[PDB]
Amino acid sequence: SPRRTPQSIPYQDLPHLVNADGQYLFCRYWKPTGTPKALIFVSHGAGEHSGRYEELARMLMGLDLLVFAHDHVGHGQSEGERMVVSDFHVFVRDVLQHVDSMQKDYPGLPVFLLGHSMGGAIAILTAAERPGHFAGMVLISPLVLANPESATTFKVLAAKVLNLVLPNLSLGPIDSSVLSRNKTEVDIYNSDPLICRAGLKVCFGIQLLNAVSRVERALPKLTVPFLLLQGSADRLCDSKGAYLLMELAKSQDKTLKIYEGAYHVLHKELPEVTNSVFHEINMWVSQRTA
Repeated sequence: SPRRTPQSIPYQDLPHLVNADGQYLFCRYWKPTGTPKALIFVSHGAGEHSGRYEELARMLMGLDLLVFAHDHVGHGQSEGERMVVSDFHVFVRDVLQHVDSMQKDYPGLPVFLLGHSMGGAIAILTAAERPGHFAGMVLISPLVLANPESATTFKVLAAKVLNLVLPNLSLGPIDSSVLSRNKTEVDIYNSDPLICRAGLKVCFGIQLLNAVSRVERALPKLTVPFLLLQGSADRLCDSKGAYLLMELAKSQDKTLKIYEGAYHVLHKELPEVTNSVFHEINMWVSQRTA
């Protein structure tokens, strides 16, 4: 039988790639009409998928960048049991595979990363593993600090004990109202059949804790240029992580923009925040491309 997405579409009808574990990843491209000035890989977050980046990708394609993405293993249209991963490094390894294939097709072009949330921790670990390789990185509320509520030192020991006894135990889903003050965007998030809203497995919560620990160790070697966008009222990726990244990263070109009162999903927030987000990414990437 032909391999199919978890929603039953054959992979032969869709852009895709097969990762080092033999799993199909669904791919997405936004190619400008002329010769692109650069490439940019878009890295989505936990439980979501690459289709959520449609409008940001069209803005980047308008600047003559060739934008590319895939659904991470266990997400959207890609294979894998939902929101589980054998080790968080699989995500970084699969971004590097896709980046290496796209650079072979477009030799000499500069390559940028854009990541949101978990996809921001993936973009940081990707750039840390290949110092001097990426021209820049745009981070929207990246996962950098264990959550002050869900991951105190006691709760982290508790998660490690649960992981030994019930790795497959499912924990409760997040309150969707903490994602954005924009009600329409909360409603779109609640009705997208490609989003996993089932709730965190303990073994995946451990992989997210490995991401935070790895990002912390990688910051003193991070030299890539970056733009960091963060909401002051983010209950998922606490704004303290954003200040810590600005302080410990060794990058010579680093910028932080704080959105006062904004929640987690900045690029899907109140129109006043979203418009400044798209404009700030547009100016930052346009100054660093030619």
